[PDB]
Amino acid sequence: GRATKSIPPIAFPD
Amino acid sequence: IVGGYTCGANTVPYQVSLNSGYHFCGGSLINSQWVVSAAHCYKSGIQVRLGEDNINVVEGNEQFISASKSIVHPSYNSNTLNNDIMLIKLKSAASLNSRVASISLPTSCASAGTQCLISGWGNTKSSGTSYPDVLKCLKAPILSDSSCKSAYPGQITSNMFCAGYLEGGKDSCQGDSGGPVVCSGKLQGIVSWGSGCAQKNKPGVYTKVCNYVSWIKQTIASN
Ligand SMILES: [Ca+2]
Repeated sequence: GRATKSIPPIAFPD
Repeated sequence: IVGGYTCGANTVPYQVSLNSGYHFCGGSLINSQWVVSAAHCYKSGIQVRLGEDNINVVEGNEQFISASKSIVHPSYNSNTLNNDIMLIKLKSAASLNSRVASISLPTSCASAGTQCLISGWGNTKSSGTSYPDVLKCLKAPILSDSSCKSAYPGQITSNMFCAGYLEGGKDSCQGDSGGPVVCSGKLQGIVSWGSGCAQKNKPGVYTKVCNYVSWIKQTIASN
């Protein structure tokens, strides 16, 4: 569910 | 930035935009030749844009300088986001003036409840997307370690802190990564990650710059 705040975002399963 | 306000041109003179044919991350100018950003913002071909307000119009006061070195922390973990910090060396030194200025590194970590200024050109909506032309700002407090770990169990390392709000509506968002969290005139944080943006009980998570001051100084001195 975590995601970074970049363009584009990098997301994770959590 | 969701739930923020228009800063005003050049009121945050250490804020930079990292550009690759589009704005993709922020950063903070720490001396005339070096920028701090997030490790997850690393790519080839970075142009650092200083002195910006409207990122889509040449208004005056801009300096565009290529990155000559991009130094990701050697222990950056791309899954946990521990050590999410990068140093960028500029190909030429920036011209420092009232509109382009460095921000001081901290001498100590900041306490919970300290008010900070978070800024960037990221998305201004918590659902959907709207990308601003001009720089946005948010005043936000540092949260306690116990509340941060309660919000994000098993995910907060000693090199991270939370700041913002638990009621929703105010946060950093996509496009703000790498940019500054400044508290009492010191760069205490780097925009890093969160569960969504501006969601209830999910505050923003930031790299804890005070833990890296020695590393930053040693790396700059040797490069
Ligand atoms: Ca501009």
